[PDB]
Amino acid sequence: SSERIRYAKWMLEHGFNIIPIDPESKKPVLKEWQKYSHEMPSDEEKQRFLKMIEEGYNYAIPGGQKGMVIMDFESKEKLKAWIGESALEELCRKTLCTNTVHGGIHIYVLSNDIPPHKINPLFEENGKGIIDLQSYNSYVLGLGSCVNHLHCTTDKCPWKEQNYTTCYTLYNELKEISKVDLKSLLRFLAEKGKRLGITLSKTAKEWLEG
Ligand SMILES: [Zn+2]
Ligand SMILES: [Zn+2]
Repeated sequence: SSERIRYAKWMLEHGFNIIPIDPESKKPVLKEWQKYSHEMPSDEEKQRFLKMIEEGYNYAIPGGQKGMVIMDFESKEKLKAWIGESALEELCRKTLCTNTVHGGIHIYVLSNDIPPHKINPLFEENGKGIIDLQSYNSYVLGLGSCVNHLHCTTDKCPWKEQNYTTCYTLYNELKEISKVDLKSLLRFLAEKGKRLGITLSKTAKEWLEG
């Protein structure tokens, strides 16, 4: 059927919980969705969730689950200039990467050492955050979810008030979320970005240096 339901089922198939997003509130259908970073909803809730998604609801994937976190970059073209085409392609060759509805890129990874607390933004350029690590108490919309930008009136949306719809799509091809050495990755990004005005945030460098 739809890509939205296919990918939602694919995440569940791999042991990751998902939660429907209410069409109106644009927030998870359950207020206490954070519990899904540590336990499953059970057969009942699951079927109910899948029905909402099949009927058209978008869905989200809570971070932190089984050591899975999502590096949420605001701009894909910026990352390409940042680490280079070769580095980006290799990274997305080894793990799942997706295009966001605003031109960003989500890189899903598994890590044995997840920050015990929020250290966002990870990096900044010209005094502003350009990437956030989505871990516990956060989520990202999943593949197939679509957003109509007509109601977006902030400068965070490039498509401000446009009668235009975009969706979360695969960067290249569907691939398993694989393990990465998070701290080693961040050091690579730090080294590559210094010559482009991209630097780690105070809290990020803190954790990175222990
Ligand atoms: Zn928007
Ligand atoms: Zn698999």
